[PDB]
Amino acid sequence: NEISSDTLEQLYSLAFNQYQSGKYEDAHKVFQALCVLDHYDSRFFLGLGACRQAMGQYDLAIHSYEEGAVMDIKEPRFPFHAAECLLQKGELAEAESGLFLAQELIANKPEFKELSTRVSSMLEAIKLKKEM
Amino acid sequence: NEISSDTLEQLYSLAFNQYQSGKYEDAHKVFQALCVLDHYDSRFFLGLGACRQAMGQYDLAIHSYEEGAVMDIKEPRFPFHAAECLLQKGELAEAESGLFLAQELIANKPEFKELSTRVSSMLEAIKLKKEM
Repeated sequence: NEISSDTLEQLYSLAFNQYQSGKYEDAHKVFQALCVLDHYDSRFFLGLGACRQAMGQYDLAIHSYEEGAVMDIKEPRFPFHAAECLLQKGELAEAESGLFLAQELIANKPEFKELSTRVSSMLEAIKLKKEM
Repeated sequence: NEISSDTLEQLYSLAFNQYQSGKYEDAHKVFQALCVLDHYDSRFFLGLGACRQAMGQYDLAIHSYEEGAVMDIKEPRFPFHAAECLLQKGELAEAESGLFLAQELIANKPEFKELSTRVSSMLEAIKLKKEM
């Protein structure tokens, strides 16, 4: 853990850029390594989960999002992205609960205004198909 | 690649220690990340391969040993450890060829005297069972 400096930031910035560049397998390797250097840092679990989600590895994505939630139970993005994966698994009920949670974690905070619209929209999709 | 300093050494030293400590899954994560920072460094492929071998992931070990050999065709340890994995797969002929190669790569260099004895011994095992 502490044999390393804030190089974690350099590595994190690298893995971040790789994810943006579509190199998900490489970003994944770096994020996974960061999860070792500091397994209490939810940024790394959020990133790792995103890489797995980007490669359509949904179960693994949900696993990472769950680990990271433990490290930050106030963070809306964990239940949110996990809900996205659950939708891809065709599990709408599980997804809706996650979306309800993210929605409650967001609590009308302006900083998540865009994330909220997406949550309201995904709920409305589930809601429309569910209500017949 | 070059967004990083010789921190590669700090990470390498960490992954090395983890392997010694029996934390192969963690060492694996770090080594794999190093293989990204500098995919021309055979030290990382040798280490990664060792982690996979240590977890009995033999096919993956052989894959890493092959990648690293490309980066260092003079290194005896690549054909050597790959031969060890091939023995665990029960493929003695493939293992013997690798051992012959490592033996030729060593070329009676004193620095590999211990590795050589092990090669001579593994060959003698194969040789005894093969000669009936």
